[PDB]
Amino acid sequence: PSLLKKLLLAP
Amino acid sequence: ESADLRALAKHLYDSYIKSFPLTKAKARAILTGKTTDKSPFVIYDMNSLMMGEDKIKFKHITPLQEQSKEVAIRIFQGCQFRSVEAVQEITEYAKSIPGFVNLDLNDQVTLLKYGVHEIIYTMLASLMNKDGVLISEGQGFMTREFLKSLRKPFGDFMEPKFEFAVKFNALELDDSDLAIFIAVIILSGDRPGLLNVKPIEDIQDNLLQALELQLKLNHPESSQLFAKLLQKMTDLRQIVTEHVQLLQVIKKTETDMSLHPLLQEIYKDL
Ligand SMILES: O=C(NCc1ccccc1)c1ccc2c(c1)cc(C(=O)O)n2Cc1ccc(Cl)c(F)c1
Repeated sequence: PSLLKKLLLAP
Repeated sequence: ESADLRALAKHLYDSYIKSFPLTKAKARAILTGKTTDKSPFVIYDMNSLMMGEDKIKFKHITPLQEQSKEVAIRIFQGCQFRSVEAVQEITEYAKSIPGFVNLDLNDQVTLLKYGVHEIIYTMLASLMNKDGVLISEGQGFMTREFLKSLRKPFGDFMEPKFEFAVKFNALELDDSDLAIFIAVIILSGDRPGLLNVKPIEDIQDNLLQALELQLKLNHPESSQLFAKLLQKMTDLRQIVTEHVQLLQVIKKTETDMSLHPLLQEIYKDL
């Protein structure tokens, strides 16, 4: 689980 | 074709204002003492740092001061915390750039991973004098000499950042210029591990045209400004390289230093 990916899929 | 490129520049500058709370315009106003606001608290020495230590926004289980015996560590932690927030603001701006959302996410992650450090150092220059740096959203100012006083390896930690900022600020770029420049850096097609290079360079080619149009219009008397700015891009690569080496020396050298997971993701396999 990439944290950057999580930020990217954020609203 | 001139009209569409101008709209792109406007789009980026609006997104930039939305994404980044402290702009160069605001930072320069503060640095030039042209502001309604009272002058920032100056940290130039250990006593000033202690009084202003509370001002620093370090959010954690313990207060910043109790976090380490060693002051260079506490400053280091503050920089890391700001960097984590900076990556969030950059990612948000990256999503604004047209076509960035369409690309492969893994490509989107790769571009952010290499892009972020270079963008941070670009915008850090906005906060920088030859004599120090605005910290804590303008509420404080830490002097270059004081940062240079810290024991090794920390003493040399911020100095290449200051050396770059003097040269880069001499270009006198404004916020609208920076918005496009930053967009260009994010959309570098030569990042290691990029899956689809062609769409990236395609956008970057578009951004590069908008940039040189922007620079001709905004800075007509500045000959070969576009040229100078691209050369900076390469300089930034080299700052980040330096910085990573220093982190590794800290890594093995200091047991106490702890890295945030988000940074840790960007630093691994770089
Ligand atoms: O190299 C930097 N990041 C990379 C990094 C990664 C892992 C651990 C430390 C470093 C860096 C250095 C200085 C920075 C920022 C970023 C962002 C700001 C900022 O927006 O103010 N500053 C200025 C500053 C100066 C002194 C204090 Cl105490 C502070 F909190 C902040």
